Amino acid sequence: MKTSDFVKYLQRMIAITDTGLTFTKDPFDRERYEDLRSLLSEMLNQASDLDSEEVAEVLKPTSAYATPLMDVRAWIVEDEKICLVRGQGEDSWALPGGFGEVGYSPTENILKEIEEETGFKAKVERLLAVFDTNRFQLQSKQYTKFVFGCKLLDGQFQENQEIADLQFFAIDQLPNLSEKRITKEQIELLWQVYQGHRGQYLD
Amino acid sequence: MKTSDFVKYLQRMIAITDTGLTFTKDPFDRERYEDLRSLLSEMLNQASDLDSEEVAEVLKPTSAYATPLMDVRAWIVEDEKICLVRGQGEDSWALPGGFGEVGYSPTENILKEIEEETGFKAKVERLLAVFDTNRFQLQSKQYTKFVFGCKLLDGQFQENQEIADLQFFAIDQLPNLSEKRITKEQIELLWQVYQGHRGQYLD
Repeated sequence: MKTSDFVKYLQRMIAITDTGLTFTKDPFDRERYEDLRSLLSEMLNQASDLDSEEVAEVLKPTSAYATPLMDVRAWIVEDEKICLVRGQGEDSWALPGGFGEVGYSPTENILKEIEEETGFKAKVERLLAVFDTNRFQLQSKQYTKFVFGCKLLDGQFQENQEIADLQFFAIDQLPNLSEKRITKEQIELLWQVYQGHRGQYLD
Repeated sequence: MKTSDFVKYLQRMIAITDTGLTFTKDPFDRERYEDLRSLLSEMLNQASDLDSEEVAEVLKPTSAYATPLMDVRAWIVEDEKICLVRGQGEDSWALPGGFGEVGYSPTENILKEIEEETGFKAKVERLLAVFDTNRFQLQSKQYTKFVFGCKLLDGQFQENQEIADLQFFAIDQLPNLSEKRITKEQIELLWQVYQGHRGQYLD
């Protein structure tokens, strides 16, 4: 593909993205258009010919099948209490995290989720568990739920469009849990792994 | 622009656009994402030598939720040699495994694939690594590649419709690898984790 054809596609996509940035009324759509606009701008700066044979060989294999969905969670313990967050408009609590996003590794995914939800930079210590939601919180979609032990670094919690509150809870004083995201049984297993009283948990 | 960066940009923009289609509640935002997906499809056609079937395979929506996909692999060592399999119609070798199927847990998935491919029942001993395919073997889809250390139990290898051959190889006498499934660098890393020279590998 020639540079001029690449520029054509990029400019057409930028037009649509800019329209989204002007007209959308939804903050989560706005975030997506901001992400797209940033990527497209970088791409335009880098516009060049592309080796279409090389592109095809990097893309292969092209066939893909549905798998369980990636979910990432952070296990953060301070003063023997666990960090839980409560979503906007929700009355239940869960470990920070959410869907794994394409374009980020497993550890980068949890760090991205921690920063966006909690307002803190963080470090990943270890993977504590890989849970199957079919075992612990059966739902219409199946997830592979990675739970990483993490430490918070610099930052500050700020209520935002995703998260209404962030608090630390003793395991014998847990609040109402969002079961589809984390259960008391999972928290108890995680505490055992965290304290080195059993090995990494795998479903 | 580098080929690898083009593929990562495309992969990411497909994921964002698909997330917009699933989550937006406004018909004009829906149309914007649809128009973006049409442009991504046109750009991919022009940027790559993929045939029409292959292009459709890349663009076929795999899921309503765009996340990295599951791939599972088995690390089986006997007499200090590593089990590799060669698929029917293929000249190269990989660790047993494949994509994670919905309806099975991560360990159940690897045990199922070990039995189907190698003819053996097995035990999962530990998780050795979770690799990001975007790092080690970039391809159209991003996978979280779980590599489980496993021990074979009862059974027998028989050539079947999926697998042409199964052999054990010394760490320093590896055959030609199916790199989109496993690389020499990954095998070397895995050997170090397996031998306890370093901890679990996580991207």
